[PDB]
Amino acid sequence: IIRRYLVKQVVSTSLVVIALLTLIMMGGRLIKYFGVAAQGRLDAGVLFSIIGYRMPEFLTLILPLGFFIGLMLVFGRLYVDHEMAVLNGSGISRIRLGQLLIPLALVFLVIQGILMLWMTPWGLRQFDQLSSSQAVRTGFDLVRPKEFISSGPYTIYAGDLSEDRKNLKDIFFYQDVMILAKEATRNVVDLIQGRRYEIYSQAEFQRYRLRLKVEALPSSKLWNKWNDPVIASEMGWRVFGPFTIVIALMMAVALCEVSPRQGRYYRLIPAIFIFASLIVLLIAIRTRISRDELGVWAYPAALAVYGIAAALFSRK
Amino acid sequence: QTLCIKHLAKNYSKRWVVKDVSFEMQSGQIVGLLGPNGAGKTTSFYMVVGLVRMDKGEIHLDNLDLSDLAMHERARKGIGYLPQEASIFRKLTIAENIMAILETRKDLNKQQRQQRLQELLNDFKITHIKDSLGMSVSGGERRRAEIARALAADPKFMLLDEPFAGVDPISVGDIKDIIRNLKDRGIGVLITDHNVRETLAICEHAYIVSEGAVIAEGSPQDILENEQVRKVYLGDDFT
Amino acid sequence: QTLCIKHLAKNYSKRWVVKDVSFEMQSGQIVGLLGPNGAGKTTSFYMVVGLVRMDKGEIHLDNLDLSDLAMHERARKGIGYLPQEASIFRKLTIAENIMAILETRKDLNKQQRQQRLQELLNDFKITHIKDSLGMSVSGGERRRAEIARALAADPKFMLLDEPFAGVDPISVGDIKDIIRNLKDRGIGVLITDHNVRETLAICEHAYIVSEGAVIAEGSPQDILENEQVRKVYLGDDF
Amino acid sequence: RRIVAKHVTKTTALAMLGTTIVLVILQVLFTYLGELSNLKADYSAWQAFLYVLWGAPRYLYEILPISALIGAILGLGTLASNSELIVMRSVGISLWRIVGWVIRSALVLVLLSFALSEWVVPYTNERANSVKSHEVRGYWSREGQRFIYVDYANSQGQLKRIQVVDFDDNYRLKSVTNAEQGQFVKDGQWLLNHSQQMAILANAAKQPFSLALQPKYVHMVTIDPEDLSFSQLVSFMNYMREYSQVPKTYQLAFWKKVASPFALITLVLVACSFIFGPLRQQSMGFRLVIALFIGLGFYYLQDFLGYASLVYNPSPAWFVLGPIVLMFVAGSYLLYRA
Repeated sequence: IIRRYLVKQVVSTSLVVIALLTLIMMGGRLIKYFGVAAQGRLDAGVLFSIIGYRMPEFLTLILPLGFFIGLMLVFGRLYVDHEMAVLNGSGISRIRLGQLLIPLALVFLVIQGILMLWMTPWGLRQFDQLSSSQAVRTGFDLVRPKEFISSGPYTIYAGDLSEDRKNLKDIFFYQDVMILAKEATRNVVDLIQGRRYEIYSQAEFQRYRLRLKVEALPSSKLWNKWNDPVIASEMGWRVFGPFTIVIALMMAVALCEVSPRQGRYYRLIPAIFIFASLIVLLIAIRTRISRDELGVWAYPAALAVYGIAAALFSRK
Repeated sequence: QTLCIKHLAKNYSKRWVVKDVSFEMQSGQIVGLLGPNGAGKTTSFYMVVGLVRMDKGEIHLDNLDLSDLAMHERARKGIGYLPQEASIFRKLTIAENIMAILETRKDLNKQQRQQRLQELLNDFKITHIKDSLGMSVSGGERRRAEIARALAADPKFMLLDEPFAGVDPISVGDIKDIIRNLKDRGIGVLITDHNVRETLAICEHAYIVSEGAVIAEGSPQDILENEQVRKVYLGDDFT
Repeated sequence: QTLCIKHLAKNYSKRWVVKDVSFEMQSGQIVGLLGPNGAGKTTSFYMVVGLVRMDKGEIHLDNLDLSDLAMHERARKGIGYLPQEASIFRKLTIAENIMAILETRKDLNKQQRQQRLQELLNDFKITHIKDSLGMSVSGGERRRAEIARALAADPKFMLLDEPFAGVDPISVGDIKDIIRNLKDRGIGVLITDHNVRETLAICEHAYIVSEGAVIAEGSPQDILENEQVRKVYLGDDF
Repeated sequence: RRIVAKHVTKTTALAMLGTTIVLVILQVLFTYLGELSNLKADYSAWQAFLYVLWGAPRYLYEILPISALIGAILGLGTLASNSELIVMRSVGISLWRIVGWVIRSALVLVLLSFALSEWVVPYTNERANSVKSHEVRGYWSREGQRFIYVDYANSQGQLKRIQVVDFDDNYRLKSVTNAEQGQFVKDGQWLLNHSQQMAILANAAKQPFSLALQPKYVHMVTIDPEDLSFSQLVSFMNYMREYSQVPKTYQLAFWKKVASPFALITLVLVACSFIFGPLRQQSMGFRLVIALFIGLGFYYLQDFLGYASLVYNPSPAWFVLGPIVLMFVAGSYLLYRA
């Protein structure tokens, strides 16, 4: 009954924290993308597919962070409302409570293993091909109102811009051909009430038509080729990466002891930085292994250090 | 069985809150750990429970050292703890509250665990409210459920923290009956409490902890007749 | 001065914790607002102070309606509040704690403000700690400095919250003497307290609130010999 | 009243300064970790450390709003959890008076933000750029009915490959003049050599004509409008308006700069109202977590509505001063609920 109580509490609070962290972390990215889309450097209609294809990447970080934050929230709540003094006072240690959640940690480890091995590479492949499709925009696509845009041999001006990136106004185009049009609708663009000049040829018109990664490879191709340092680094990241859930469990068990007066949230900020130290160390380890400087063994090395530290701190 | 506490000590901010507190409590005996507020009775009580780490001394249970044991390691030796604040599992049913501790017992099977749960609910008159959540019960019912839950662990010594706290004179008698039942159940009870007048009404051996040290011991009549206690804690007029 | 309070009522989670609590007070009179825990004594006390917003009821102070005023607006009318918890300004000295409220007074100039911080310190025997920080004094001295600080605002009614809370039987007489001195100073006192044994020993008119309504009133002798109170709160033996 | 005023102001000011120091150190470290991935032969770890160290004033300027919010939260939470704000009310000190005392502390951070933006950030940013990477090329600009293009422009008054195109109200060509080198002597006229003009054909060894380009603002065209100081931004917007149309990305930057002290004050007021209201009796950790959530929400909302102001018709004033006014109203209402 105590295991079910803890599992339900941790699952509920961890899902709440995962939803909050997802909302925050990819709301920041979505706002940044909309900012890029504000100058026309990215289609406004694809910035939702970008977030959809980067769901596994952000979830790869959120799931360990969400599990860790939810674990410390549950254990800190148990400490604050004196449910731990009656669990310890009945013979159930805090380590024993941490061991009762090993099945839940294994379930989260399986979920994040799926994320690391299948969903993250697939989402990154899709996002990379989409971004490569979005990197070819040039000319009238990058125009901004009341400004000069230079893209290769083209110089472009727009006096006004609609809410959507169509129906240009007060258009000035430079090559050498000079084209000035009152209106232009969109590269295939129909210019309305415009004048064309050549640098001396003048041709007025009423209408005119102007016609100016290893992080995403499937694990099937990465299971072998351990010799290549980049391939080895990525494959070790996908293999030893999911085991941050177990470290997030034995670290949340260690750093959750909080007083009723201090609060349920007292120890979250100091310990989120301790977990971020592990994640940053793993990213730095990945970068160095990609340069044939550290070797694949550095992943279990860091994982085993933070643990033997979390285990020693929980057993003092 | 006897719980022997000897030469407790503990310093906070380089100030010796507790200095040489030593008392003995037997099974089936109600012992009250009283004294002036903030004079070291609460810290001594917590060192006995295990909330705060001991600095000097030793706590024994029939030539069995418990000074080095943690809170949970003492709990399997026969020491229980009842926090003053609401310590019921808020989102767990009262029957589930008692059963969560009954399932940790290694000497009971399901057929015996269910019978023990039914008996515990019946003895504390909470069988009618056994299907409600812990956070949706009255204060008296919640405290009865917590005492029933603590008995599910089968403790040999009970360390009650502030039992007559926020209790009307109508319910102080019910708490007296509960503590007397714990005594009659073969469980020694250690009581620390600010409500000295009602604490002295059930305990047959009270220890007065003043200035971090025990200054008195014996029956409540002896404590009341004591000049040292009446000079520092109880005052000239007290009954 | 009379603090008439009529038909207080407050609801929490669609449950009316207080239902028609009404009591009156006079200046220089100790009134104890007692009752079972959670029966509406704390909530009614807070609605008198102003911490808890009033759903229903009227508070008068010499035909001056304080029902719609805020906590600070009532305090400017002469209502004082002393929290149960430690409410001293931790980083200010005791003399600075008392002067911090004496500077709020508008009828006192710089010449006489020192006079009061001299008389307020001497009256409560906290002169020896006038240079010590409020966070580094004993519980009794801190409580005396808090009461002296509260009196610096010149209140007409001092609403004491749990005055005999965590107070040893040796020092309960000191709190009783402080409250009696407050009464002799022309200040009415409202006391809500779990410790009814001593609260009924200084109050000259006690109100018992049970189930959110006043179930008895009168002198402590009448309160003790009250069948409803005897059955609900005090118990047969007391 | 002075002693209570000094107590509240000093407590909240110390909390704001401590949060400022902590957040500045944390952002310096975080950016250094991010900057550690770009090291190369000519960009060593020491160079990337100096780059993030010179950017510290900019990080401070960006932190001051959220630093003030969290500082007010912590300073007033220390007072409230110690039951000091309850006894300030018990003697006759209003909620708005305490809010004004906290705003007194927030005014120090507002003045610090002003000083940084005016005199520190525009210099340390230039220092950071010079440290990292070590005049505008292909400068295209319009002056009313004339379009001028210069390949190389210098802050001392030097031009290379000048090209000016004139037009009519009906947009008809008059002369497309080209030059090789140019010099600045007075406003509205530039001396140049190899002066070749069309006529709707002419040439001249040396002759000056009217053009409104000024060397003072030539080094600002490369700088993003957000990075420009207030004086630089106002001068550049005035220069552009007197001769062309100011881009909306400059109006947005002007409105985010003129509304930063008001955003800071409103954020502090919201923090005070939360302390007196919803965040009363909560733990300090929960108060800090909620302060971080409010800071992130405000930063995201202001960034999004700045981005939304560049794509929608209404002026950026609505999108910038909108959230500030709404949050001020919400905080004032929460203060009315006491």
